[PDB]
Amino acid sequence: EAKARRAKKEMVEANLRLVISIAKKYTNRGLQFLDLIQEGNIGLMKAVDKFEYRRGYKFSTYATWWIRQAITRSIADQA
DNA sequence: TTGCAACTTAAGACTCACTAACCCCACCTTATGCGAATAGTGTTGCTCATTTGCTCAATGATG
Repeated sequence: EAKARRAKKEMVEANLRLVISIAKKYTNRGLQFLDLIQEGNIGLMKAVDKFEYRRGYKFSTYATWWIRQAITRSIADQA
């Protein structure tokens, strides 16, 4: 279990540049920036929880959906 | 001679600036879909308190 968590932390630590890169889009919707980066961090955590590698795709395309889920979810109910 | 307290200078952060009044305008938005859950609300059979109209009931005042 601890080994698996080390792997998952390691992957998240890889994909932070992805999450700020997508985080540039929806900035000025009446919320602050680091709220977006943290929500997106949650979203990529969930995307790590739901990714499989034997599918054969690049991780980012699958991850994108969970990130927009977290962002648009968060600004949606935090209007 | 060399460290060391002591004095001197400079750099930087914070606070702070009259009193009252009147008039005007400008103010802050984009996934879909699905099921599950929940809140709401709808219906109904059934209470509980509260005001009036009214009757008994007696007792001294009056015929």
